Amino acid sequence: MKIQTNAVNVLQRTSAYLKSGLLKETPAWYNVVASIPPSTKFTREPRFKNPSNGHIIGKLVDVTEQPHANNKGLYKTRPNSSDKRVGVKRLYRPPKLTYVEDRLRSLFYKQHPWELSRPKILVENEIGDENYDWSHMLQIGRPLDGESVIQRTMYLIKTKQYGDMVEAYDHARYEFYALRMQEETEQQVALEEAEMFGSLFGVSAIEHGIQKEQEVLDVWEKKVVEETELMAA
Amino acid sequence: DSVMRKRKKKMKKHKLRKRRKREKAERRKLSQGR
Amino acid sequence: PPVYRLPPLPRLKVKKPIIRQEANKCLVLMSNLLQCWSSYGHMSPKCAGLVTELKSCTSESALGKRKSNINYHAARLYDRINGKPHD
Amino acid sequence: LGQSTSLWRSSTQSYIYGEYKGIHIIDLNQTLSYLKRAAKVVEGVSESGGIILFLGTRQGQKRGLE
Amino acid sequence: ATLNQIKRGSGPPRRKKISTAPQLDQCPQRKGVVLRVMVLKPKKPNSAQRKACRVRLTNGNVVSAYIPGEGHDAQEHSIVYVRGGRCQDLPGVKYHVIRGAGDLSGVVNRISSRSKYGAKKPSK
Amino acid sequence: SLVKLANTCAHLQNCSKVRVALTSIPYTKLQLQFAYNLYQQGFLSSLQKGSTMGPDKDFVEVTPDNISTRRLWVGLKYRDNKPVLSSCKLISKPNSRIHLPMEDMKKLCSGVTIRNIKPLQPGELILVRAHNNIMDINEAISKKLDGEVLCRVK
RNA sequence: AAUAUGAAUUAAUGCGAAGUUGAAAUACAGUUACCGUAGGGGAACCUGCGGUGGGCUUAUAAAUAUCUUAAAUAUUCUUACA
RNA sequence: AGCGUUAAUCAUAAUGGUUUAAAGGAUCCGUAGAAUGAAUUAUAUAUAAUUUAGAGUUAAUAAAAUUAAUUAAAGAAUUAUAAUAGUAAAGAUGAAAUAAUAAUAAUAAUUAUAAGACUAAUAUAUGUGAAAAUAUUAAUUAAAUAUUAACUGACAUUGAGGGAUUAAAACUAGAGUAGCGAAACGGAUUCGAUACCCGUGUAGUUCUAGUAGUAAACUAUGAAUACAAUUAUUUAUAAUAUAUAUAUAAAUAAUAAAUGAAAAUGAAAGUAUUCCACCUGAAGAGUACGUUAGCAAUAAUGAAACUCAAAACAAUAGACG
Ligand SMILES: [Mg+2]
Ligand SMILES: [Mg+2]
Ligand SMILES: [Mg+2]
Ligand SMILES: [Mg+2]
Ligand SMILES: [Mg+2]
Ligand SMILES: [Mg+2]
Ligand SMILES: [Mg+2]
Ligand SMILES: [Mg+2]
Ligand SMILES: [Mg+2]
Ligand SMILES: [Mg+2]
Ligand SMILES: [Mg+2]
Ligand SMILES: [Mg+2]
Ligand SMILES: [Mg+2]
Ligand SMILES: [Mg+2]
Ligand SMILES: [Mg+2]
Ligand SMILES: [Mg+2]
Ligand SMILES: [Mg+2]
Ligand SMILES: [Mg+2]
Ligand SMILES: [Mg+2]
Ligand SMILES: [Mg+2]
Ligand SMILES: [Mg+2]
Ligand SMILES: [Mg+2]
Ligand SMILES: [Mg+2]
Ligand SMILES: [Mg+2]
Ligand SMILES: [Mg+2]
Ligand SMILES: [Mg+2]
Ligand SMILES: [Mg+2]
Ligand SMILES: [Mg+2]
Ligand SMILES: [Mg+2]
Ligand SMILES: [Mg+2]
Ligand SMILES: [Mg+2]
Ligand SMILES: [Mg+2]
Repeated sequence: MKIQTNAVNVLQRTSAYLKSGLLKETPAWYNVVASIPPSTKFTREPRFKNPSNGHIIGKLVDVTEQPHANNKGLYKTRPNSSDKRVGVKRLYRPPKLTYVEDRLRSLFYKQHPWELSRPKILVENEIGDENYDWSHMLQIGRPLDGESVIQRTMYLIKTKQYGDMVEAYDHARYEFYALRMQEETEQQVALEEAEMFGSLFGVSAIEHGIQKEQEVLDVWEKKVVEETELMAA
Repeated sequence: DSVMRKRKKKMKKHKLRKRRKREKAERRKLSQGR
Repeated sequence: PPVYRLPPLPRLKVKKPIIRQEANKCLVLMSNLLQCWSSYGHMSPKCAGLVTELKSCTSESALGKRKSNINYHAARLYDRINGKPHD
Repeated sequence: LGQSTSLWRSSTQSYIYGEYKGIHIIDLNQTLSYLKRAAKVVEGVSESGGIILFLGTRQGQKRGLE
Repeated sequence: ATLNQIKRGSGPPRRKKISTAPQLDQCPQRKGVVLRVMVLKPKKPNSAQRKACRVRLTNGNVVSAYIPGEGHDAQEHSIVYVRGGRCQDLPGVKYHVIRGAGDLSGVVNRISSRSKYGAKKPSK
Repeated sequence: SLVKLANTCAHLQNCSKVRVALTSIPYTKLQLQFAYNLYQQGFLSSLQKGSTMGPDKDFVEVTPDNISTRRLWVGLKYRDNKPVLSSCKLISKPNSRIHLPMEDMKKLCSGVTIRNIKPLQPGELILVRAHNNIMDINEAISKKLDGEVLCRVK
């Protein structure tokens, strides 16, 4: 798609018309558009930092900047093949955003498959409003999950209570586990209490599941009989 | 050259070949001893 | 595995969408009867009810009972589902 | 959340912040500034008594558009 | 079309007109003697009976010359002057006998365009 | 070299066509001079030395250790949906190199076709090499330098 | 020795005239057409051998799809609430 | 006081082109080039001394088993001959016949010998080769990729003339000859049938040594270098903490821009630079004459007269099949 001249040069085209006398009366938008000009400078702008990491895009490590011996003990005395190629496309193609937390997230859900079954609302509430002190895991607006663990790990890393990342992660995991156990106990005891004081639940979860299975089975059975009849004949 | 245009050339070439075939004995006579 | 991307086509459509219906009941009964008559001689009373059932089925007409919108979806969704590069 | 890495019009390169989850992510400070500029022009034509026309062919958009 | 190629003989083809009347030998007219005088059938699609003639010029080469005007006066030996026109419908005749001069007489009772034929001014 | 200069001109044109902001060029003296001249006339927004990978923030001295990887980064320029540096046709091509006296250059400036050069235009810039120093043709005339008519930007 | 003109007889080719014999080519042109080459035939042509597409990219399904508070809660909300 | 006309001269488009309209050499190699060609500094476009980015050399480490030439093997079938038992048709075609078919005992079947020539799958000619080409196996000799390390220090690009290789057919020798198959003969088909179909089937197709140097030798697109916006596929390289998601290249497929008569081209048919080849209306003509080369067929070179205002391409809408 070619860069369209005629979408942004509107006021100029109308100004010409007004000058001529093709237009008797000025549009409502004319003064407003004059006041607030369009961009009209549709450039490819280069980028020098990856925002997520903070790696430098533009720079090249020199031969003089690498004085000491390489892996396999060879001193770099020349530019290599890649150091001669003009790496301009890297300045322009947008950076792949990388986070240390992503790896931790991946690890957590590998270690805890059934944490995936806990449903996750992705529809954000005000991201600016929140204010979580990761001294502890249990934040108010946020629920208990692997995310909270990871945030705790990051906090530990920052504060240097656990200098190592792995140890901090383990600690966060252990904090999480206790909380989870407590949550589990809460629900069961609440259920027990309800049972004791004459509460009545019409459909339990397992009963519901059985009912759901039953309809499917009924559907299958009629179909299966028809298929058997088909096969016979 | 389209195929149609080529066909005129082909025809010409065929005619030439025919002429050569006709004038073989005559050509032989002309060639030897002069 | 080996993916196969098509070129830009004029119109994605199947030329004959099958709407694989179930086979006819009357025909089935007739086949069953035929199978029974292969055994048990010509017309023994093992297939006494089967013949009656067939007759009941094929009383009003020779067959008892008398399309898939598939190329209404292909046509709809071709432009989306393309990996056609931008304009 | 921009379209996708494979559905990229490179004309829009300046606006995009980076890529993540196989999706281009739109620079949001830029978005903000453009929105403000747009908002100001919308205000101006309304003040002048111009005819503003909101066009939205997608499914759920109707009620909010109205 | 490279600069070197241009230097060693290459460029636009200079369109040096070409001689419409080669047998005339780079001169306005030539005298000739008629050999025979014909009536030619024109090309498709236009039909008439064109009063052409064959003429041996003074330079030597023989030429099929057209004879314009109504009725003409040309035998098998007449002195005739040839000029470099072309009868367009008759193929293979690229000349005109100029009509006022020689044994070819001026075309009779000609009122319009008299100098184009032999016709003198009638003089009231 | 003149072939190099032509290549950089072509590259500049290409970059103008697609609207890139910041563009690399080979790091030679002639090329650098040319770039500086463009900058001063006002065709480039920026001019800075750097690596093959990008423009340099700090100063890095150029040596045999670097030279092969060294590069000249150049900012292009746009206004009202139109690029400033539209064209970069050179005049003295490698095969037919042309060297004008001061009179010929003056004539060119004042709207006279010379040696099959279209005489220089309203918003144009003809660069002229004179003793391994690139100048504007007007500047060369003022100084009175018989020189090679290098190239033409518009 | 080279050049020019002439030569009985003879060949090619052009233009006109639309006669005869076929119907080779253009559509799957009724045996795909053309390139090179070889042999054959009144004439277009026919046949062998390899090549080419300037002919077939003209390309277009063996079918089945899933469970959480269906509402006193969602659906209403017009700068309110907080 | 000339006006016409004829004969002439100058102007009137190269501020051109060659996939499909005239026009890329079959391909590479390489000589001349009064063709073009990196970096820095200093001398008064050159010299000089320094550079390593082009172009090379040799290692090391990965890969790959391809292309030549040569030698040695494998295989399904085919035809022919013979035997076995067995019975009247067999083979062919649109349907039929003719024939080294068959009551001399065939065809089909089962065996057993021989002979040539071909190479099913894998296969995409993917890839590899300068192009012609090139897929049964093995061996030999030759050449080949990438990245590193070191070295050379512009040694390069292109390439008139020249040189070498160059499908199929053809030719000259000497072998070979199953199948196929120009020609020829015969049978059909048809008004006719010097054809299309069928049958005998010679040159030829095969090898060895040569000649010759052309093809729709086509991507109908000469080679080289610098550059320009995306996506998807594979392939290889490196890192990653061997299987992940990343950075590179390379190819292939869709495009942006740009170019374009359009069809469409898409890292070139774009933006530029260099070098070579070639074109300048159609017919006549790649013809004649001449010359060179060839055993020859022929190949290259390559005119003019005569005659027209035509001739050609992309696309459009019909009609037609
Ligand atoms: Mg476009
Ligand atoms: Mg052509
Ligand atoms: Mg008069
Ligand atoms: Mg003599
Ligand atoms: Mg004679
Ligand atoms: Mg007839
Ligand atoms: Mg016919
Ligand atoms: Mg047919
Ligand atoms: Mg026909
Ligand atoms: Mg045909
Ligand atoms: Mg035919
Ligand atoms: Mg024949
Ligand atoms: Mg053939
Ligand atoms: Mg072959
Ligand atoms: Mg071929
Ligand atoms: Mg065709
Ligand atoms: Mg086609
Ligand atoms: Mg001129
Ligand atoms: Mg070629
Ligand atoms: Mg070369
Ligand atoms: Mg090549
Ligand atoms: Mg095979
Ligand atoms: Mg032989
Ligand atoms: Mg035959
Ligand atoms: Mg042979
Ligand atoms: Mg040879
Ligand atoms: Mg030939
Ligand atoms: Mg050719
Ligand atoms: Mg394509
Ligand atoms: Mg162009
Ligand atoms: Mg073109
Ligand atoms: Mg010849």
